[PDB]
Amino acid sequence: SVVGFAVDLANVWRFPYLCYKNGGGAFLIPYTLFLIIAGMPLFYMELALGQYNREGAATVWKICPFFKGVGYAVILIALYVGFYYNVIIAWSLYYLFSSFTLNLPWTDCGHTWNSPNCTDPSKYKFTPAAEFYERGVLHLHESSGIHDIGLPQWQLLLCLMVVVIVLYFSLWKGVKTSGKVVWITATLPYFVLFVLLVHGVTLPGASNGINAYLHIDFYRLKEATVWIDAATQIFFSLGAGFGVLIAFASYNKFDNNCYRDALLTSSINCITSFVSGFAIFSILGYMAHEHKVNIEDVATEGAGLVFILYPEAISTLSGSTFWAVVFFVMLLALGLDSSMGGMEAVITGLADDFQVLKRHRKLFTFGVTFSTFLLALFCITKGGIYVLTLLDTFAAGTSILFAVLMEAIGVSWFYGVDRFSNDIQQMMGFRPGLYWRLCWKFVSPAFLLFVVVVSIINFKPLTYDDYIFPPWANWVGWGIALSSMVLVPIYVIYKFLSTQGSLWERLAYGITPENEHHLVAQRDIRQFQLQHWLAI
Ligand SMILES: *[C@@H]1O[C@H](CO)[C@@H](O)[C@H](O)[C@H]1NC(C)=O
Ligand SMILES: [NH3+]C[C@H](O)c1ccc(O)c(O)c1
Ligand SMILES: [NH3+]C[C@H](O)c1ccc(O)c(O)c1
Ligand SMILES: [Cl-]
Ligand code: NA
Ligand code: NA
Repeated sequence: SVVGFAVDLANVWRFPYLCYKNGGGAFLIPYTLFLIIAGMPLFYMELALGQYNREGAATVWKICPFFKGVGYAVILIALYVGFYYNVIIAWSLYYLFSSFTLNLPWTDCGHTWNSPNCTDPSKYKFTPAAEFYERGVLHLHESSGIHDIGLPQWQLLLCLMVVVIVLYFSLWKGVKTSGKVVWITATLPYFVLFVLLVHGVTLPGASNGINAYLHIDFYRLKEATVWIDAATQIFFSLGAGFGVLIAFASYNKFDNNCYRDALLTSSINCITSFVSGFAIFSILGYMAHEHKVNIEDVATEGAGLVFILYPEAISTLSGSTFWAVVFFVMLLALGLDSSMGGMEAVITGLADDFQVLKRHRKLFTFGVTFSTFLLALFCITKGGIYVLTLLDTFAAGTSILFAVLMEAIGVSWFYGVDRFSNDIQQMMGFRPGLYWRLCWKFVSPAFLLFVVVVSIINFKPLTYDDYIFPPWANWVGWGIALSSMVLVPIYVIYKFLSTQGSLWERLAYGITPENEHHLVAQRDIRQFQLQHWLAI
């Protein structure tokens, strides 16, 4: 039961700047509400589906052939996310390489990458840590926008090559490869978080940050942005909507208890996210005190917030080299575990559909890894931060919400929630209670539909700190988002057009499970009765 205790890289990297962007404490209410309402029930649903059917994301829809486009959509979303997930790991490797010294590079203002405006004690970017991150690592000062991105840096190129080589050699021989990664992933982050929290509570000015964190702006609610952000982050962090959970549960024992796993994972997620936010806001308060600025303008709101905040707190400890090495090793391990999970999801989902790919695992693994490396080459250019921001905004947003809603609607309305409950009782010995059935059938779909409609209606053009993207970038992002959403109606049209018979016959074939198709000739379909749809 050590997989349940494993910490996610999302809770440590993405949650801080999403909480800081939305004012602090106002972000916690929609997050908890969505976790209770739609997060845990659908985690449970995906685990149970994968465990019962022993299939991947694509071939699990043999229970309802019309809904097979959702698996392709989630596989495409996983590929899109993996296209930029590994740049964070490359950054962590670069920082770990830079940490092997007694004079950390982010503490002084006397190096070759420092502008004459760098100050050693809108947005504030003249601090040594921010200057290091933006000029000695990204080299962003040589880029003018998404229209001018330049050539990739060779140091980040070497880091990316190392990352992809490790990823390939950790997957080329199959699943269950003696996953010692989860042992580090379940122990070290707790120690690091405890040490950082205990130290940061005592820093001068941290009280203001804690007060800001524990304050709720009720005007920040009633607007769409915080709800959309919380809903997207819940499913991003829990792993739902990527095909990871179904693929991993397809290897579980038949009588494994998915209820306990769902409960434990949800609790760990909540606790880790809250602690991470507390530590981040303590550091923010200290930084605002020391630089003599407001807390709303002291740091950036992008994907590189932790890479500035955490070295700043590390520099305040005694024995900074040891703590820096430990922290960046932990970050690297978290990233590697997440990337392994995503790659395995893609590979298993695609290999279950085509049986020829099962005899050529090494070649298929090489193809997937090389394609990911070639596509990730775009995000290590001089202006790669803009490409990364675009991908992080448009890869798993409305698309992932729509895919999750389609999965829930399919399972709970066309296959049958009572059939699902009977399937669970067959392998676990007990039947799910009324709360789970109600959440599966009515509560979660309604909230997901509302959030999808609101996200479409209230779209805001993309920005990065003080930089405003051109409109064609927004068009490109919306095209990326739609490329995964269009796959479901396309497959429905193809399945209807590729079946021979009459309208009634094709309609009956599209909704009947593949192993019950002998009932079409007998003309007895449960979906053609009122009791099937009235059943709750
Ligand atoms: C520093 O600030 C001045 C404005 O006072 C600006 O003209 C100059 O370009 C800045 N230098 C850099 C590279 O940060
Ligand atoms: N722009 C930062 C965000 O709006 C924010 C962060 C901390 C605060 O105390 C705040 O009022 C707002
Ligand atoms: N385990 C989910 C995580 O967010 C993740 C990481 C890398 C991926 O390629 C992916 O599809 C999912
Ligand atoms: Cl989170
Ligand atoms: Na992890
Ligand atoms: Na989690």
